Amino acid sequence: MSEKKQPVDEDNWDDDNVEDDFSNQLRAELEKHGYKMETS
Amino acid sequence: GIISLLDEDEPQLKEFALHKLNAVVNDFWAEISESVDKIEVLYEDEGFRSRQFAALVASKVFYHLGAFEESLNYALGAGDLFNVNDNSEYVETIIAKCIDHYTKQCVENADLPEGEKKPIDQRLEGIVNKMFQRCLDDHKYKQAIGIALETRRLDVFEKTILESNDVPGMLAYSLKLCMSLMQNKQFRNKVLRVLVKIYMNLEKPDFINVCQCLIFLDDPQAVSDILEKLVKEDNLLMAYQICFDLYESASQQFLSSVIQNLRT
Amino acid sequence: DLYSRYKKLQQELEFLEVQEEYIKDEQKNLKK
Amino acid sequence: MYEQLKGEWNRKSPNLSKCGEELGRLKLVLLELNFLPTTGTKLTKQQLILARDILEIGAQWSILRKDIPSFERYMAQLKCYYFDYKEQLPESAYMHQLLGLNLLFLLSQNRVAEFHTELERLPAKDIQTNVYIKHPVSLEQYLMEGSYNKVFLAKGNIPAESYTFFIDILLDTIRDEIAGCIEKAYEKILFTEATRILFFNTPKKMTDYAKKRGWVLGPNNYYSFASQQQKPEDTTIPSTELAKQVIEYARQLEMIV
Amino acid sequence: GTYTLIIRLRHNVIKTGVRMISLSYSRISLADIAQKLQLDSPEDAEFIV
Amino acid sequence: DGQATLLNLLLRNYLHYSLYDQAEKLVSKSVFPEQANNNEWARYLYYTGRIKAIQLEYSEARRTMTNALRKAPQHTAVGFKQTVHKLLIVVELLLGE
Repeated sequence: MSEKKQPVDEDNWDDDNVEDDFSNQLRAELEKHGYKMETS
Repeated sequence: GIISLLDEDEPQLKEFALHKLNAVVNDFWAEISESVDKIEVLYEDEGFRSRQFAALVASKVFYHLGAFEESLNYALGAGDLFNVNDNSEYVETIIAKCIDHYTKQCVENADLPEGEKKPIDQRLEGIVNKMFQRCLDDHKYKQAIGIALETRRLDVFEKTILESNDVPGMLAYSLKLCMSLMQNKQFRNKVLRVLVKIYMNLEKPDFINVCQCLIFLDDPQAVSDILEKLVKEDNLLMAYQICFDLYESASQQFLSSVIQNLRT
Repeated sequence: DLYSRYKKLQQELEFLEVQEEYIKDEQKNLKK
Repeated sequence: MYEQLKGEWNRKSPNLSKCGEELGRLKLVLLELNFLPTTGTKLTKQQLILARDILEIGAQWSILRKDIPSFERYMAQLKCYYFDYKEQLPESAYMHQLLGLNLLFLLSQNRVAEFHTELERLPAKDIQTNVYIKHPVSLEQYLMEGSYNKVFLAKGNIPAESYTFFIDILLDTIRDEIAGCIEKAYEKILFTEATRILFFNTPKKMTDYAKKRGWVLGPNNYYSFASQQQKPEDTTIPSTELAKQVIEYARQLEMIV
Repeated sequence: GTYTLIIRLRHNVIKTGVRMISLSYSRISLADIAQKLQLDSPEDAEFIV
Repeated sequence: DGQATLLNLLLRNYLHYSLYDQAEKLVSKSVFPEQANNNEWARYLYYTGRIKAIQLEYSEARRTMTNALRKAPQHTAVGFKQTVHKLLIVVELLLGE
């Protein structure tokens, strides 16, 4: 059983949705506020 | 790629096409399968040098599509170049069309051939008795006894009672077959009345089959006729089994009907 | 023989056809 | 060597009395040897390289007379000659600029599935080389999105050859395009912007579109007519189709099948 | 063996952009969306929309 | 089973050398063998799934991509499942979802 005749060759999902929205945005969003204190 | 050259108006390019539409007909069968079907255009275009070959390659190409009536009408309209080849894997493809459609046509022609009869092609009936001569000439007669029933034709069956096969009891046990597999009365009595006249025109006239057929047939005079042939022959020992199979297996009303033809 | 091998074998197709219609009838008749 | 042709092919003989003897000359190629792959006698190519050059120039002058249906006859024969895996010319100065020219006219023929199918043909010739045939796939690629002025920049860059017969159908396919999608939520536009986006400043072609459709000639005005009110608010068509579908529920709900 | 299908995704990319921004903002200049979508051209920002 | 395996094994380089032949597989009567032993049917729906994928019929493709995915066994050597796992959401990226 479980042969595959071969012609050719939680812990993760809510985290993965965090990656889905915040994939690469504001990773170290810690000092940008203190950088906007003088510009804003 | 030879699909492109179909706007030439020199028809010699079209016969160059059907030169390529027959021999390698399987790999571009994928290519032109449903796309272009201009066989009828040059097949009906009076630039003929392509008509009597044109319906052949259509009858090749539509086959694995199915289209058994398409390649069947083109099989009839394909002429001499079609049926000339039987050394292939294609004669089995076409007699399964034409012979089957012929005999299921001849079921209707056993129903009503008189009035609104169908335009039977002479090849549609011609490969029937041609392949039937292949049956008679290829030594097989347990089938040649059979296709003669399949065509629903009496006189070819009466014809092949005298063939390269003999009659020991051959063509007599075939009525033991046909009595078992017999469908109705209408086809039954027709063959039944015509075989038992050559049974009387046989060298040794069998009596039990001509009695059995006649009680299967309701002829209250022919048994008085061959009964007159056995009084004229004058042997009651052979005027015996014709008569006690008659008394045993006949009806009371049938004997009361045949009795006048006996006493007169 | 070979000639009876097809006619007597479609004979049980005619004989075969009626029975599913029969159990089709008894399928509702045993309910009602 | 049965050649008959080698004098008048390179000089322009525009639809003169070379075409009939040319087609019957190709018939004389056909009477000698089929345009078949000729896998046997590979050495012999008089039927392949010479007759292929004759058939590609015969494909070439077909566009000069606007012979649209017989163009793809010769051209389809050329593509089926590059179907031949035999060692010949891998390509020439014609295989790109003629095969993707067929892609460029089919790109206009408004058949995008047949436009994409051919991409098995040249997998490596797409972007990594062959800029002249990268130009039609990037071109129709720009016709996919709302890229419009960049298409006119590709009308500023026709690098391979003239491509005029195809960029004029590309003119017309812009004409009906924004002749159609001029009808959008375009609140009011003066006689400058939508005027000079396409082609026409002030001929009576603006009367041809402004009176063919609406957007009536006004006081520097493109009239935004927009009703979009009549066809909604139907329960009845849902009360017919949906009343059908409720019975279609109840069939496969109670009745045994 | 899929690069010729990968190459056509930018249509869907700009559909994602115009659906995202068109859903998000309500009254935005067309001389902002081309720069935020790095389109380099506000003259066809009317045209993609 | 000559109805079945003779069409994937027909397909296997016709896809890799495909163009218009696909329409032949559209008009093919033998698309169905109606039973193909849970694996030839399964990869069969994939081999015809990439047909509609490459010839641009998207939404019809992705459902037989999914149906071709959900009919594969409980074995670990899964390179073709690596392929359909990729191509199955290639076309969904073509469809936005």
